[PDB]
Amino acid sequence: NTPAKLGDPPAEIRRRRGEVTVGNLFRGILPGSEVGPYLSQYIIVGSKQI
Amino acid sequence: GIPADNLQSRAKASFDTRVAAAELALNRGVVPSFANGEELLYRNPDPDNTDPSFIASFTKGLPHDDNGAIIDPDDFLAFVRAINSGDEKEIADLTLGPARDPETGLPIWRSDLANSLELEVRGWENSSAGLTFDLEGPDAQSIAMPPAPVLTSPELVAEIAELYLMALGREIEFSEFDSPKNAEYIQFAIDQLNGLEWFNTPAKLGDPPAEIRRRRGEVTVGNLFRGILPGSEVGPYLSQYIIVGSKQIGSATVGNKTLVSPNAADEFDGEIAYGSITISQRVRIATPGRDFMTDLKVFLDVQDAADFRGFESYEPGARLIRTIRDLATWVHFDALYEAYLNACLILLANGVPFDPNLPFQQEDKLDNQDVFVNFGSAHVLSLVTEVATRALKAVWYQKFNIHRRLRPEATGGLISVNKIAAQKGESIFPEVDLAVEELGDILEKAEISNRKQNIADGDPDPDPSFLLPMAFAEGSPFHPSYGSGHAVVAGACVTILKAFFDSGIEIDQVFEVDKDEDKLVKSSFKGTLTVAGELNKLADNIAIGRNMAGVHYFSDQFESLLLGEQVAIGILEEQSLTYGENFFFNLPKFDGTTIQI
Amino acid sequence: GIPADNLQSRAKASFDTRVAAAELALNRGVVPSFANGEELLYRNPDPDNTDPSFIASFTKGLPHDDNGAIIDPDDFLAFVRAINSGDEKEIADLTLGPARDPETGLPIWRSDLANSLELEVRGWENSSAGLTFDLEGPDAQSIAMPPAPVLTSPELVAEIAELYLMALGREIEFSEFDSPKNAEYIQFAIDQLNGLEWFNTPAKLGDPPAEIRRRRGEVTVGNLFRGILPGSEVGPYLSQYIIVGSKQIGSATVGNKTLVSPNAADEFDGEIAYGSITISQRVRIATPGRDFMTDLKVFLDVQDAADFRGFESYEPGARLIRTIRDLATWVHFDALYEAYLNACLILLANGVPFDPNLPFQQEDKLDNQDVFVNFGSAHVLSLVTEVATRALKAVWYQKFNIHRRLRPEATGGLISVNKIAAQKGESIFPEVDLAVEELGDILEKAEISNRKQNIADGDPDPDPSFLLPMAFAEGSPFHPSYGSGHAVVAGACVTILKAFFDSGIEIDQVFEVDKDEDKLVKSSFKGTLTVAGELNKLADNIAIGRNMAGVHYFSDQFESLLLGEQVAIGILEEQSLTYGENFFFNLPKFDGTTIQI
Amino acid sequence: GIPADNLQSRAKASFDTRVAAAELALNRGVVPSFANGEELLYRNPDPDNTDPSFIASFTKGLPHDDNGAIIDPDDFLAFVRAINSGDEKEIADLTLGPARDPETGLPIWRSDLANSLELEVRGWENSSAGLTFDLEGPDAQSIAMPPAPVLTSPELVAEIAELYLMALGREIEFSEFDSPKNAEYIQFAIDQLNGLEWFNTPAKLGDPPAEIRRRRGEVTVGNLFRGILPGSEVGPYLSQYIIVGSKQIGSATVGNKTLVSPNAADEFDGEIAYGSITISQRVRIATPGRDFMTDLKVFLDVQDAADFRGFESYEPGARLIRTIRDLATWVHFDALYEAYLNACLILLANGVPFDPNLPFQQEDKLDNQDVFVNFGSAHVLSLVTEVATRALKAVWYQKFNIHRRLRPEATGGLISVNKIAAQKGESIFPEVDLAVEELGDILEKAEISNRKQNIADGDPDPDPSFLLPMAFAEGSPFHPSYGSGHAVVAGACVTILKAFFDSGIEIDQVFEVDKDEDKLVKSSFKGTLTVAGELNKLADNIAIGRNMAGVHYFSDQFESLLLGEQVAIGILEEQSLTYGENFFFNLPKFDGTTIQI
Amino acid sequence: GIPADNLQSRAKASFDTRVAAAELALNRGVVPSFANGEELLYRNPDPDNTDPSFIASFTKGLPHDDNGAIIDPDDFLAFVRAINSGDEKEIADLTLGPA
Ligand SMILES: [Ca+2]
Ligand SMILES: [Ca+2]
Ligand SMILES: [Ca+2]
Ligand code: NA
Ligand code: NA
Ligand code: NA
Ligand code: NA
Ligand code: NA
Ligand code: NA
Ligand code: NA
Ligand code: NA
Repeated sequence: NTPAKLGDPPAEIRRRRGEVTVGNLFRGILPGSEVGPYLSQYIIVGSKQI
Repeated sequence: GIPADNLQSRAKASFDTRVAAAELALNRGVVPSFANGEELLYRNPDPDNTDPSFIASFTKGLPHDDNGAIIDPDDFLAFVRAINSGDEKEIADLTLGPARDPETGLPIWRSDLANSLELEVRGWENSSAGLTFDLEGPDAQSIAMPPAPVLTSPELVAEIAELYLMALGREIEFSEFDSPKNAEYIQFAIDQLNGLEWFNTPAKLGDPPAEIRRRRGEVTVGNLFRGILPGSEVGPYLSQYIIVGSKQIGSATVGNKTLVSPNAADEFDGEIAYGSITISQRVRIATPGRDFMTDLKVFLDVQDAADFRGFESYEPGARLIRTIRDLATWVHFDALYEAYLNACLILLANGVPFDPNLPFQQEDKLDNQDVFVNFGSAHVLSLVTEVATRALKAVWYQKFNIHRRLRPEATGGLISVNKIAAQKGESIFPEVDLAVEELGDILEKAEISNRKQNIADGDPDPDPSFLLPMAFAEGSPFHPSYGSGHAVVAGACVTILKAFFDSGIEIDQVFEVDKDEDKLVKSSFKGTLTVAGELNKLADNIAIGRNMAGVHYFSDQFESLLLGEQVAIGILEEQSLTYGENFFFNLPKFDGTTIQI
Repeated sequence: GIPADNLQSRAKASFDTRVAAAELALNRGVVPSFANGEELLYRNPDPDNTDPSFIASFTKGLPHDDNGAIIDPDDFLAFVRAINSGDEKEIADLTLGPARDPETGLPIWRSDLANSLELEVRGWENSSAGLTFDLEGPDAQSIAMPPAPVLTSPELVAEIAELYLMALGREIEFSEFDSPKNAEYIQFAIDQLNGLEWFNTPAKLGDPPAEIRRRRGEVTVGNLFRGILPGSEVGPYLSQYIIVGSKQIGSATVGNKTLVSPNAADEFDGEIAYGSITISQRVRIATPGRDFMTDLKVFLDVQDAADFRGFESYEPGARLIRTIRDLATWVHFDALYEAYLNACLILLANGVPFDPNLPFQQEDKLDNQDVFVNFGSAHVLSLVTEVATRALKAVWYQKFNIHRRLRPEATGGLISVNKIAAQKGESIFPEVDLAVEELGDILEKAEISNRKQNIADGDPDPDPSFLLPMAFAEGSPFHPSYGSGHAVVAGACVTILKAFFDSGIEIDQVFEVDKDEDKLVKSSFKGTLTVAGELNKLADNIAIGRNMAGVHYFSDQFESLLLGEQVAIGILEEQSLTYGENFFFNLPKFDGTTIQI
Repeated sequence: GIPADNLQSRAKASFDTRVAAAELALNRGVVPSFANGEELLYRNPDPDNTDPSFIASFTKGLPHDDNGAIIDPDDFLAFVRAINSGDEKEIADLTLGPARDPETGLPIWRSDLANSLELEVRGWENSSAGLTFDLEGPDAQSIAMPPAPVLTSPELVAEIAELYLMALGREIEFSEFDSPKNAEYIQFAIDQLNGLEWFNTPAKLGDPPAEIRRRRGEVTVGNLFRGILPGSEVGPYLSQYIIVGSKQIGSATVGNKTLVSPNAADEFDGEIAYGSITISQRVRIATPGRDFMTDLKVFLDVQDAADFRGFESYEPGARLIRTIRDLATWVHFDALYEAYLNACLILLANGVPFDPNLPFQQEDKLDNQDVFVNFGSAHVLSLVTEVATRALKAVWYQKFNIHRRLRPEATGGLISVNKIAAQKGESIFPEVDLAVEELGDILEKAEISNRKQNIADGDPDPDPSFLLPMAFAEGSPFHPSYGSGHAVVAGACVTILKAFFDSGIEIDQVFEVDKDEDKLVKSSFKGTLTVAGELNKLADNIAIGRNMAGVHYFSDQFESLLLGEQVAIGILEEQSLTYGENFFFNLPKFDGTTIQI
Repeated sequence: GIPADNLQSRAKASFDTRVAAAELALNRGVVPSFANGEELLYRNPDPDNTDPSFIASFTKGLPHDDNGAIIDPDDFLAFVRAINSGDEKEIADLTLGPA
């Protein structure tokens, strides 16, 4: 609920998280993780078949 | 075949070990040092003139005019050449001091005092030590201190304000910082500093990272005149290690029996057991209220190399450090690593355990091995002292070869000359206009204090003087302000001690100096202090002691502490190749993180 | 084209400098160390046995039989393997101390005293520090000490005789060596030693050159219990630097004016100015007449690792070193380089000039240069202390990896057991038959002294004991006799100070401790002492102090002094590559010649 | 001094370790690769022509005439130049495919089918990967495969005979090799092969050692279409690891308690526990009886780069490998190391112990150490997969840069064209006269089979065709026959698994696929199989699967298995320098001996 | 003459490639790793005790008291030594599990 402050370790600044929402609850912060469904397509979909 | 390594002769293994340490040091790479830009920024104000004035550079020793500016820019440019060359003849060819009398050969001073003493000049102290190599640790020139604050900066205005407040506060007793008798002055100091941008406004995104790290916020009685190393701002001002004695010979546990020294009480009266003899923590007592270089002519003489060393008066006897001035006296003459060797002696006498990540630290029934030469008392005693000269070489490079920052006395001189001229509608040293504009209340107190000093010194009707009063008759040493020899050595030595000892050990009883007598009293502090915290505080005490004497600014000290820590870390890393045992030093660093070496 | 050299980056120049120093050290070459042949010479006397006895080797800590011989030769052979390996597990696997009680886990001692204290064992002190490399100076293993005297030799009989005479003389005051009240004992000591071949017959052509150099002649009151370094045998027994204080803060010459410290008299009352605080030369006072390990059961327990450290009692207060015992106490607990750092602090406070072959030592009006980091106070303060651990590594290699000589207490134990058995017509430890045969008069005095001690310690009717009385409850440190940590550090540190200071400077006023009070008196000595002479004497004082405590022999100390001098010389040589200036250290060596480095 | 080695920085130790591995690889030396001599032996039959024909070289993709000989020898010579250069422009400049239509830009094919699909060309697959270096393992070019069999050799006649019998046997179920309904065909195959000199006559003294090692003897039902690695010829045709599932999550022993997965039966129905999900052993079902490239025009189009990839049809669903064709389908699309990763996952799920010569494999109460990153599951999972691409580079060098052997389809094409011409009294491709002469009975069955295929494909009255029917619409990959990507990877990967696991562990229950249903049944085999044997069998299964598809000959596969084993061994050897622990891999090699690495 | 490079044997080119990759990795330099300072910060709360508690360190496997703090600090200190050594005997000598 409070942002990092100038002078904090750069590693903390990069990984600090802000307001929790249903859309980000229990998610990671890599780019792409916070958009669309929680689970990656690659852990639920199958593939084109022979 | 089974992969293997091979033995070689001992002599080749020793050679290869030393080369591998040199290679480790080389492989760290090097970084440049950047100065703040002032040296060629400020120009001679004379219209017909194309020279820098060098007014923000250390020029102590070169001949100055009546305003404190050097007379001939070539004198400083030659000094810079000699600094980078180190050649003895080139050094001997410099101009040092003012014109001399043909008949006596003596310097002709401005002040009746210097002329009556027939003072000679003193010279620069190892102006090229920054060129010296070392067999161990980071090379002097491989590391850097960041640019010093500029004269026009909020940071410098804040620093010089602080130094005047320390000077005018020299008779304040540490144990009485928060006492009613000092409330008016202490609150004036707090309020004045809180009225300055550096302290009342935060750094902004984009400011230099070094500024962000060292910038200070709201001034309080709890942080007034303190450092910022972790531990310094908790509990009493003075480190335990600069006022307490130690356990004494005869106090021991022998199996199930406790023996008590017949001299046990000496521990609580400032006696460190020093082998079978003692060190007393009691400091010599400089004459209270007597400051120096409060007269412009005497000040200029000192700027022109007049050797006032040894001119102070003292009271009989000695006492545990009592006033701000006493900490200034402590750091006037201390022998290199003295504070930290003394802390080390206390830790050893009191049986504080070594870092438990070193070998052989278990009870001997388990490891069959006690420690002495390596990982024991003799080891730390050598290592804490040996780092000092390596740290000095590095800070000397920053002092003379890179930054050449003017000492606080010289800044005070610019402020005084500026203010005096402004009162007559003339602009001299506009570079310090902001400090003059913002520090009026402090400068008025300085003026009154200086007039009293100048009357004491035998001047029936002194000219107005806003000079920064010096605790020492000669003012600063004969070397530049940035960084500090004291502070770099503090940083290196306390790094060693924190690494070598179990520096998470908590202090059992906390003491302060008594308000009424020359003795120790139990502190009313009700938290926990650690060895590491108190070692940091000790470094801050010796470093700020220089500030309280009038000879360094806050930034000199803190940046020098960081430089010294780097030197000691690098020595430990290189030495790690020399041992067969499986171990490391755990070092809690000044930044709050730990490195395992 | 004109021949030239070329510049390279600072980082490469630093690397190349460190490599060049390593190459200089490598190019010195190395020498082997030779032991005296005893380790496999002496055999277990039991007829059905093919083991060495190791009786002349240091075996403190390994379990001994009722005669003081180790029980199991494998315990010593494993200890030797561990010394050469350094491996922590292998060290932890050794046998230390006697059988332990199944219920309590505690060692079962022979003596009621050790059992009543429930003493635990103490372990070897860095038994493999001789394997450690160093970033500077000669590698620990590159240099040598010559073979130690053998038990059957005239030299050893002389050494052990001297140590018993020192032990029985512990209450004699240095100031009263020539006083009528001491004439009987002093003349007995002199006559006894003069009755021994070592002192009354010269070396012969063909004898080892090391024996020739260290052999002593006629014993006199003027040389009794002294060392042989040049300077030690002239003037008072104790070096000025271990009894006098220094010039104090406030005494100074400022131009044409002389200021006098309000504390000036502290100089003559044993206070060294230590920066702005002080060191007291006054030593803690061990209980007069109380010696240790005079009972065989307690002695054997100590031989079996019983940790008696800290068991001594003291009188209240402190005094300038007064008796032989006081010098023993001084060296019981001194901190590494303490004596020499203290001498350095005296020389600095008193303004003794540095070696005039260093740069920048002229008046600054001539050279424009004062000294601090290099060639000044900070330089010597680090250099004097840093050499200590390098000297210790070298002597540790000789102690553990090469010679493993038994400590004097162990020799006294052989003598006592031998004599007691001989009185009952049995031969035990015939190796010390010559000492027993020649030292009858001294051993009779020891017997009487030991009976009194043993009665005082609570045994109403003690068995006869001819043990060498120890000044310390634990006797020697937990490391071998040859050489000495104290003496190697003395040799290295005083080498530094002699080189760094102008050590031809003559002493102005010579003091001694007063016969009647705890104060200094002007000596009646009429000749001239020099700084170098008094630094040598200081080294000999610390070194012989160990002998007077019962823990080293003459040869251990003298050969260790020479080893330390080599270490310090080598460090100076290697460091000489790091400086740009044109200079050298002039060093007057212990052999009377001078080396310029 | 005591001989020693020395430490250096970790970064230098890492560098030196990598260099030492490179030096170990360099110190193995290199061996040349010799081709069989055919490339310049066979000549264009045109009298006025001085060119080689390249008929026994891989020329798939270059334009061929109506007999399957390349039209322009320069096209192959340029392709060889491009193979040795690797330059992308030079590759792009080659001729690929036949003349193209001006208006559409499309290749003009011979067959109505290829034209109706408007097929484009496909290109060579990394024709210069044999130039690629690798950070680990033997360089691609440092090792060799021996010369391939020549078209005129007994070995080749035997190989091609076998491939036609496999093609015509594609619908036979493994479980039914010995069944009455298959007796006529199975006995025909056995008798035909036993009628060939390669199998019915032994090698003779003086023959190449590589021929002696790989030569096969009497064909039996028990060895028909099997490999010769040790273990392949015992028990059921298919390795356990390509039909059985594994222990499932939920089955476990916790102390004295046994837990049973609720899905435990999945183990015996072809489900491998793959982490917490599953792999099914059931393979997709290519349309039974449908083969490809049985028409000369379609065959030539494929020889001219027509991209038929993806043209096959399948039945719905999946089944445990049932027929010869199913094993061909399995190897049509398998992902690199898939078979061996799957075997590894079975071994891990089933708890098969690691090689007991690795560290830490004891119960943790004894060694305090479990395994994962090194010497455990993660280690083998990376190592088994990483060897694949290193093995591929080496076999690609043999494929393209050294041997360029024609794929079996091309040999079948020479045989068909020869036989058709001979029936009209013309001699074409006399190089394959011996195969034509000796394989009449097999070729007659192929003719009948091909007519049926060609009718099914829509040609009501097809020309006679003796082409080798392909399991895959596109026939071989776009790279030469000798060696095999599948087989070299099999050799490398199973070498890793045999070394990493305790591959002497015996298989408890042996399964086969049921004759009547899509399920596993207990085998009636009596005898013992081991993990190593079944891993060898798995390698032989994947390798022969390519033969059964029509795309490799026996010699390609066996010689590739040996090459891959060398690659994996070399990687293990070089990696052995990276670990501190004391251990080795025990590897049972394909030749029956064991190497400890 | 025209500037050129030169060929060498394949085996030397392979060696030189692998050395060049090692040199590339070496030339990246290295950085230290800093821990958070807790390991020697937190102390055993017992008044007569000068040991760290190691309560914020991973000590799974070492014997713990009824509160979850390790019983003997030497067990964690030995574990740390074994971690830095890798020697199998030293690892086997640790204390693992309860009495
Ligand atoms: Ca221990
Ligand atoms: Ca000078
Ligand atoms: Ca295990
Ligand atoms: Na301690
Ligand atoms: Na710590
Ligand atoms: Na505590
Ligand atoms: Na014997
Ligand atoms: Na001093
Ligand atoms: Na001298
Ligand atoms: Na699995
Ligand atoms: Na195996």
